[PDB]
Amino acid sequence: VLPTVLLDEIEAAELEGNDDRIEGVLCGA
Amino acid sequence: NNHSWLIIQADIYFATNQYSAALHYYLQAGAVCSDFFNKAVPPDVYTDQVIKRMIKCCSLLNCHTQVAILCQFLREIDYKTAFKSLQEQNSHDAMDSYYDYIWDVTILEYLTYLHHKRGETDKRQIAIKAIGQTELNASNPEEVLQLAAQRRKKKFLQAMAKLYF
Amino acid sequence: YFQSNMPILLFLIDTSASMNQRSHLGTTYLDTAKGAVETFMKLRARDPASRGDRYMLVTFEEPPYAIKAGWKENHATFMNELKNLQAEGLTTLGQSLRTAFDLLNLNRLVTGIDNYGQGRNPFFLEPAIIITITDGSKLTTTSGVQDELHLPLNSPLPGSELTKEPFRWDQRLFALVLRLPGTMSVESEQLTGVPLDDSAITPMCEVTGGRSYSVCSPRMLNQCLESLVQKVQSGVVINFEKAGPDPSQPWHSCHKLIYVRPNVPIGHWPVPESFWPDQNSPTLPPRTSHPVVKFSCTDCEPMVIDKLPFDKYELEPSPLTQFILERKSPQTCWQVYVSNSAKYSELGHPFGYLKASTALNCVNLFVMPYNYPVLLPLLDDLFKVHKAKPTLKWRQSFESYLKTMPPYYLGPLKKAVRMMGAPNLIADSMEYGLSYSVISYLKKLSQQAKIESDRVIGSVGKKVVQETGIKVRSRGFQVALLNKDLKPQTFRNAYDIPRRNLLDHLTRMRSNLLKSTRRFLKGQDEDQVHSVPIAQMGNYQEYLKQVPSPLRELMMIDEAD
Repeated sequence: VLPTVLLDEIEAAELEGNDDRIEGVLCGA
Repeated sequence: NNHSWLIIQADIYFATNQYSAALHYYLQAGAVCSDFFNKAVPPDVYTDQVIKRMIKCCSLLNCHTQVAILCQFLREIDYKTAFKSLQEQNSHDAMDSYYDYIWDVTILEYLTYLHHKRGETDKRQIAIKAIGQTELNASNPEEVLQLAAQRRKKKFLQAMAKLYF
Repeated sequence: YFQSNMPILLFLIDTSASMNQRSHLGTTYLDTAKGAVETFMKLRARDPASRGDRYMLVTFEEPPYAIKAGWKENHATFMNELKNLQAEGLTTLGQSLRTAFDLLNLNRLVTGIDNYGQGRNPFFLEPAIIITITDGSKLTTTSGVQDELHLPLNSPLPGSELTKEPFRWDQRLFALVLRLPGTMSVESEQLTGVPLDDSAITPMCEVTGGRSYSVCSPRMLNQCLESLVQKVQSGVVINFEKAGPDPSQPWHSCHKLIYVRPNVPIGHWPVPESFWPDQNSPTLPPRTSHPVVKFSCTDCEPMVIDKLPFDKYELEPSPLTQFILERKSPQTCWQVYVSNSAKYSELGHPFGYLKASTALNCVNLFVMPYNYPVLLPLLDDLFKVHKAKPTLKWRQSFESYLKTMPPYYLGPLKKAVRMMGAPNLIADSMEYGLSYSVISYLKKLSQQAKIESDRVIGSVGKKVVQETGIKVRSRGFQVALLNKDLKPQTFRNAYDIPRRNLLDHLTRMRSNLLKSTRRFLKGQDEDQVHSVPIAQMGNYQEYLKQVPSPLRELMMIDEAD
């Protein structure tokens, strides 16, 4: 959830196939 | 010069709802026991009840700053009555000329707030000057504050004596 | 992510009329307070870290005018507002303290720094201290005198119910109570410590993790200001409590501060919540602003694995630190608990420990994962036995640990195990701490907080006119009063000319009108000009710019070099 890892984490969570994990990282981003 | 009988007369006049005479005889009773207020009036004479009755006498006569001053005479200063009376604007006493007899800094803080709230800037500056006396500083030694209170007490009571008799 | 390197210095200057009392210095209490703020900043400026300090000013006035310098108000505005404070109101200490804390907590819900329902993050901090300068005079309202300090609850902030106190984790309240007498005190200038004040502000100060200062001498004033400058630290106040029997004392309960060191503070593990999360709760339980942290004086072993991310927070000096450094056991640690953080256990599982440093100079809190004595052996065996290739028994034990593991730790645990080198250890799923209703409520609170922050920040300018009137009684119409903005344009308005000055000023305006041939047609000379503010009176650096440049050719201050 780092400023330089916010997009990367939310993109890896999107690519993992979890439809709910992206929403958690979206708030942090 | 029997102060007990003077207090009885004052109480009679108070129950009959004639408060100028009641204040007259209460001040006479206080004057007897203190050589015209040159000494402190004994607590057994000016009890909290007698002081409350003089406060009600002053309120009913629309002498509201005198109510504020007399509220300081109690063992526990009655801010409720003092603040309620200072809010009044039909005062029949000298008002700002009586602020010299206030030694409580809380009463003067209220007076400053009240005059600022009403744009009465001259009286506000009088109250602020009254607060700014080093004699009245609340963190002074207790003997200095007691003496300040006592001399203001004597001066106020002699002024009331001249006013009422 | 969060800037803890820009501390907020909120000054709650008492502007009640009781601050017009005069000291032996000949200055008022308010003058002493303004000088105290100026001295505080002069002392603070010696520290190179003082850059980026946010200075704020709140007073005892009503909320529209209480805030003089809030967010997005520059230093010059702060100085101008401080210089012009006037003590003309009532001692509304509780209301002004409430407004000050609301100002501090204005943007907390917008930026999610509180991390509600998702664990308490010591690195999610916006460190502020409120230095309230006042006297010991009794609290007042229009009705009467308040013998005790009570913060009002009316007009609650959106989301204020989520924390059951107005003050927050990273906020401390310090009181500078001026007891300077009007007479030159005969006491010598003793080098003793500053006394705690006995006014109604001292309990609130102590509860917040700060303290009150009683001042009755300029030397004492300097001493308190120096100690206050030393107390500007980035950290969060922890309510440390003792659990179990001894191994009614000062070190049994303490509202100490743990330091958080940036570089942008970095941390992984949150402090546990005081409740077990569930997905069917419509509402989130309220939070204590200082988490009740319980330690067991058992002297356990401080187990650590090599690659784990562990957060270390240095405790400030306190009787608990004195006790730990006096027993002299730097190789052992006291396990640390949060009550009701577990599914069933009242005391809950440990999440960290107090371990004294090697030199026995400081005590540090080591924030571990939840129920770390069970997780850490398993986490070590993951990389030592099968090299992040989990077995059936290990996965079963890990899941069993997960049953006691609160969902708000899932994100930090996922990040930790990922940076060890086992990204695929757990299901990549959203944390189950919060219900949909709770998250929707949180987002609604964020929007409401954004709107309220926008309104409050735009309201600090005091863009209003005082009621310049005398309400005339019958036994509507009012009598006006002089204002600051009605500068007399005596040339442009004939009503501003006094009778005694009528003829000469008539001559002056006549000359100004007719003799303007190849001259200047300005307003009134000697008023619009030569009545400049004193700050701009001798600004020669700015003045020289408006003049054409010349031709090139090749004790502190006295208005120039």
